[PDB]
Amino acid sequence: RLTELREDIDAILEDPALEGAVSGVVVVDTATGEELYSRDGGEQLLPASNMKLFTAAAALEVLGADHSFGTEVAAESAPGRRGEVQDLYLVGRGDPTLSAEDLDAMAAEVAASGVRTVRGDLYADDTWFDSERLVDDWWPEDEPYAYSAQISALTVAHGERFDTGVTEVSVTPAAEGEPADVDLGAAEGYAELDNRAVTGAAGSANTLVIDRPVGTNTIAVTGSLPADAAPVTALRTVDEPAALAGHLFEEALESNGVTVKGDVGLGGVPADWQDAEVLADHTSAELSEILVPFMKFSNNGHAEMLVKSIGQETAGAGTWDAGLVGVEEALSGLGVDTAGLVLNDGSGLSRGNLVTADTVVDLLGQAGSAPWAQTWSASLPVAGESDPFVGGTLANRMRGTAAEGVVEAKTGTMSGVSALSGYVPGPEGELAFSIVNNGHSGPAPLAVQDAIAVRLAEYAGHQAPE
Ligand SMILES: [Co+2]
Ligand SMILES: [Co+2]
Repeated sequence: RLTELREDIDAILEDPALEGAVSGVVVVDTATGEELYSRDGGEQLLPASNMKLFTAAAALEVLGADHSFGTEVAAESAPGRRGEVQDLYLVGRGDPTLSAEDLDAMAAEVAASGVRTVRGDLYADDTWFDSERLVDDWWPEDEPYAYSAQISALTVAHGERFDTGVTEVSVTPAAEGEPADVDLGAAEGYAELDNRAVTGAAGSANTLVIDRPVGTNTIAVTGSLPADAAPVTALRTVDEPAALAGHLFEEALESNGVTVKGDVGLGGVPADWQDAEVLADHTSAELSEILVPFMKFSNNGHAEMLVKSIGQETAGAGTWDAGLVGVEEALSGLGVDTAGLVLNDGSGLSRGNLVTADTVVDLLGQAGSAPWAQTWSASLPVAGESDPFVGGTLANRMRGTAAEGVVEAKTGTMSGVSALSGYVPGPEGELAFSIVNNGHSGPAPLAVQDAIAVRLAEYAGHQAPE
């Protein structure tokens, strides 16, 4: 059976879509340790979001599956009989899932604790991590997009996917000839609007563009939206996620009948403060639960927040330098051979990252007998599953194949880089595989990857659901 599986993967990898590409492909029976297939297994390749595999494992080792994150509100002393504080501080400690509703509930606590007036200023404190918002070699042109959100200790997560540091922009058509209506979402009165967008004739071509030009906090909307068109909604990032958090907290406070009389900006708790009075707090869910939106949808911001959180835990330093070493050391402590690894970030956005397919599989084996193996496993996309929180980035891949419902695997695509790595359980042993593609010249070789995963599922003794 093994001899023929090698022939089959050989033929699959002979696909025209892999022209000029290097492909690291490694397959291991995780019970025996038997290497079933290996090709360029020790070759160093960009992993794209397969890099999140290393990050997730290290966060579970360093922080633990029980770990949660806090946000709190702090005045120098409690409110008076008059119900007055001076300056107020919103303080974030790396919560990657902090919502607008979470800010409202803390605003309700500030009120219920007897504040009616903030006489001084409101500060957003994100000093728990450094203020290095983006990695060195990330591309400025990617910066308006949610996957390239700025990294902060204090960031507002949008929606049930928990997309951090962004706002939802909605563009609605009006009468033909009238400007389109732009709704900045949460960033209303925070980000600036530059609306050059017109409403086009009914049935005209849609040419609408929503940008944030580099080094500005301005949403620039150009082009035409047809009068008959459906509204356009787009997640766009903001400059200084903490400042937007501070902004939304200001409104949250005011909405809960707390008057803020001064300004909103960045600032850390003075330390001059003998014993700061905590007027509100919030605790995230635990890391094991947070791992699901993180890994299923491949959240870049979560990953980089987890790295800085690892840096804080191992070193007291919310820093890429500190957190990345912490990743490496945790993986080493896990029994992983990190020789072939180059860690430049936690998400895999960086083109400075290198893995090898042998390293990936090594980790997949080591993660399988870790105490946290089940929380880790549950976080991965499941091939062909309809439910977005189950199937994730694999929800519309491998449906009606032997892989559907069985293959748990992490994805990762950029220009010239694609990857699929994970597990294949079955009647004939549980397998770990890594498929890493670099240097191909068109569309990501996703069908080739599906083909391999599918064959392995068949080999593991599975059949397509009908
Ligand atoms: Co506003
Ligand atoms: Co099956």
